[PDB]
Amino acid sequence: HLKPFPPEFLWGAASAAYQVEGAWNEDGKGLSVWDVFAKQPGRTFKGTNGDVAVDHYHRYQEDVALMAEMGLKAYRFSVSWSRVFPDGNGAVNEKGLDFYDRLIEELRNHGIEPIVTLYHWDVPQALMDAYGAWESRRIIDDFDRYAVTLFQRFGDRVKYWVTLNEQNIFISFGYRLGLHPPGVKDMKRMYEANHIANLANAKVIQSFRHYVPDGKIGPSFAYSPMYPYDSRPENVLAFENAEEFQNHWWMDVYAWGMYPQAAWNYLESQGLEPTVAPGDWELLQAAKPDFMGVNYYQTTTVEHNPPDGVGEGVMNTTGKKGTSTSSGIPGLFKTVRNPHVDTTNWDWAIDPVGLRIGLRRIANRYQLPILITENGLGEFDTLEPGDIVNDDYRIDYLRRHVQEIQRAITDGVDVLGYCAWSFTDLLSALNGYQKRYGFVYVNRDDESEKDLRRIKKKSFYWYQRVIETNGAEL
Amino acid sequence: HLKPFPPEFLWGAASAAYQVEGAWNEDGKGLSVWDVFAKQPGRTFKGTNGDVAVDHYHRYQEDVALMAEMGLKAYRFSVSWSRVFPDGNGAVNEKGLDFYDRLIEELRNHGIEPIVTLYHWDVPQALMDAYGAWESRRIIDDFDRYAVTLFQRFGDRVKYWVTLNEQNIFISFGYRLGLHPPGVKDMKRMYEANHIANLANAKVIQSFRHYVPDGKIGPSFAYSPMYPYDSRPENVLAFENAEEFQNHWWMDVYAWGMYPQAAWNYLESQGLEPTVAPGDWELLQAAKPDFMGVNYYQTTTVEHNPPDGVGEGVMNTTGKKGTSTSSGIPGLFKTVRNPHVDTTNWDWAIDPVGLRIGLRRIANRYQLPILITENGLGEFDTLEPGDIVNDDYRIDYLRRHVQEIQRAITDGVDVLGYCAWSFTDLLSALNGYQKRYGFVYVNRDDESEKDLRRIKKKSFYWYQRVIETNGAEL
Ligand SMILES: O=P(O)(O)OC[C@H]1O[C@@H](O[C@H]2[C@H](O)[C@@H](O)[C@H](O)O[C@@H]2CO)[C@H](O)[C@@H](O)[C@@H]1O
Ligand SMILES: O=P(O)(O)OC[C@H]1O[C@@H](O[C@H]2[C@H](O)[C@@H](O)[C@H](O)O[C@@H]2CO)[C@H](O)[C@@H](O)[C@@H]1O
Repeated sequence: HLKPFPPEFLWGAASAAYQVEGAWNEDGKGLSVWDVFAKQPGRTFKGTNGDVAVDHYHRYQEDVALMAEMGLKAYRFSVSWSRVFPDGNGAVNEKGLDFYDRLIEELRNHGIEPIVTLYHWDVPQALMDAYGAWESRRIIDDFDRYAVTLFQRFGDRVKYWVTLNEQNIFISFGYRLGLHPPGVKDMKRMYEANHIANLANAKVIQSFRHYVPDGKIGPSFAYSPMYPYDSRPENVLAFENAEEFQNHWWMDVYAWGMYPQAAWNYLESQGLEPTVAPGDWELLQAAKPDFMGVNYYQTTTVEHNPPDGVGEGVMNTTGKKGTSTSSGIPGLFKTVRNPHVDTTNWDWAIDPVGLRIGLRRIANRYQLPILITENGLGEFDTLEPGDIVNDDYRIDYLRRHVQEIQRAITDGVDVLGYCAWSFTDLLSALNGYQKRYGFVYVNRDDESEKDLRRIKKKSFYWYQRVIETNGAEL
Repeated sequence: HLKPFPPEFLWGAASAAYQVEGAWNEDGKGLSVWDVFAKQPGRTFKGTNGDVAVDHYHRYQEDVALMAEMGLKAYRFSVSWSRVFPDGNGAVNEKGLDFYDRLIEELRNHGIEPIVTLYHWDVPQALMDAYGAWESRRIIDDFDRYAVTLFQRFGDRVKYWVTLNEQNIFISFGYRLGLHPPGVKDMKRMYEANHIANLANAKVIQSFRHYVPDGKIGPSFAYSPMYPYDSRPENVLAFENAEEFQNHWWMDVYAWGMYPQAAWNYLESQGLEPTVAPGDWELLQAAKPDFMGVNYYQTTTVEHNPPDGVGEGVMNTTGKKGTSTSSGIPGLFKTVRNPHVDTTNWDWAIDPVGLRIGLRRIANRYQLPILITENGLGEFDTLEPGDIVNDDYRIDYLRRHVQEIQRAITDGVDVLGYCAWSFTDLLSALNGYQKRYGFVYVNRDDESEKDLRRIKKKSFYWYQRVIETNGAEL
């Protein structure tokens, strides 16, 4: 017997400010690092950027009406820091807060629970110029001031808050792979910026307990659970290292306020461990979250990697299947194709059982409730005559993942909700507009901006029925 | 660059009372459950039992002299409860305490650290008769009385203490497989007795903090780290279940005082979860150990097991290689031979890297120091003319495991010591005398006690050199 989804289950969908809003220079908004980064040639797919995105800043009423038609119980969005503090610090921009006030009111007036995400990668460029943004401890108080501003203005109406969305992605991509701003390839700087982000996460959670005492808050982690390739002891050891280096390194800090020791010792041997100040451990250990946010898309299978072995591999940002290659850390592990699952056209593994596994691992290690803040299928969609988008492939992916959530709940995992990525089509930061995730098709591609009109996909009606039956009919 | 073994690393060897002592009915000793069980027809290999064993009770001076010749830093032995309390909970048998006093004095006069193990499976039969031994809460205070008796008598001379040795074995074999006393095959009773054993462990650790404030104490867990067979999601999920049900089920309670939730829910769903009394969780959570004791011999590889699938399999107690078959829990997991490691003639996997993995897992999950309380190769030995025993196979096994301990220490695992099983040959409870583990061969077999003479094997001199070089020459 499978348990039902709890009556309070938050059936959601999600977006991110830079990928959805547009209005990049309106109403006093400052430049974010992504405004500046995406305009540099070669940084994004076909030069696509968020100047207009899908224009949700001007069309939020239409989009929320579509959410209400679908019956969404929750909508997770991120607030653009540079709309609220165009400088990062300094004077608050009332016009920026007013947009999110109007958005939250539109959501509440349609019975949709807002889930406010504080940070999705868009620190104001002014803070990068002033002091290197996440590489300086000055960002802890500046981020805290920004968060407290939002807590005071919206805490009366927003129960659920996410602090840093995918810190492991914006840190690793920004400082190890050089694919996100600041475009750095320096592991020492990566772990320093990462430690400061950990302190910022902890500081704002502490502030949240003061300003929103009955709210619920947590970071959201981009979780690819690791698998060993097989039972060869060296491959299981590679899995132990991969899970600790890629996943425990973040979630142990979020849950326990401690870095895992083997990873710490390895980094220390390379001279890469972060600088620790007196009080750091105390602050990190005291900032217990109400839930672990989880962005899940795929598992990763790993195998042994000799000391002279694989480092950085090829990443698929074109949609040409089979173009990704193995990446790893010499001496510890490297990725390998999992022969037992299929992949998307961007070589992302399709592994719904892996979501049950990841939920089980988090509950087993940390005993935390989980809010699934992102999950979805990025794929090409075709607009057929009659405003028909037959995205059965997206329905299939979503169905199987939701089925596995129900099994994890039956296993005893406390899952608060499920936010599909994404509500409407939106900009993929590095993959352009053709890698679509929405329930709602948006009419543009990478060449032609067209009119951005909204068209309900077949998956829209499928998820409408999911919510209508509280997940009993998948 | 491997880090050295720490200077005071406890190079040890180990035994257990019923398996080594003999003198089963001397000097006032009462019956243990193993005295009675092993004399039931069909319960042990060739009807072997511990009436005489290798007669360490009378020959302990000779054996300790051999330990001193080897240069052992530590000797781990177990105290026979039925020598100290012949009826389990009445008046103390001073002759019983006096034997362990003489033993401890002999060890300390030769510079060997005693490591006292309170319980290696030999609860007095009188407590089984009176109330069913571990199945009754009465055993908590009776075990506590016995433990405090030893703490008061020996706490001045014994720093390192082990509480329950392989609770997961004596409980699961006693109550699920029916292969140990009391011969029960009932999962509900198994988890009830297990819960009471957990409370007994917690109670005596609490007592230890009062009576031996400067000592170190921990339980010892029979740890077979689980591997998934491959990266098929269903097999990784089976590994998640196997690791939780077989390993976290015990070690989470020892380290955190809490059972893992997914396993608890499954047992609850079958009406198998233990009865919990007011105060149980507070006691279990309060009894933090100084170390996790680890008895390691092999890893276990698992795969998906359907609801109609494999239950109990064939267990090899004969030394005829290849006679074991898969065991598991229908719906959760089943074992499968690991094609990437060799096995002994008793079908135990030889996986030294698995020891590094297991040590890494305990440090990663619990941040506890580890005392390796047992590790060894059980194999046939041949006595060659001139009293020579060339057990290069045992040297190879021990060398490779000690090498992996050093890698684990380099990774940052705090390993306090390493006790090889066993110092002399001794009785295997279910496999007789031919499944030998000793550094010291004992001249007897399953048919005759012969003269019980002690003969140093080649591995004796190998380990002597290991100790002399503090593990720098393996
Ligand atoms: O738009 P994408 O690249 O297809 O990503 C989908 C959403 O997932 C998050 O980012 C990805 C990241 O880009 C990957 O490189 C990494 O491997 O995993 C995370 C998935 O957690 C972002 O939350 C979002 O902006 C993406 O749209
Ligand atoms: O004498 P054995 O059966 O060869 O075992 C040697 C030592 O290992 C522990 O028992 C085994 C147990 O008998 C196995 O059936 C089980 O699978 O695992 C443990 C291994 O930890 C005994 O507790 C140990 O003290 C034996 O003397």
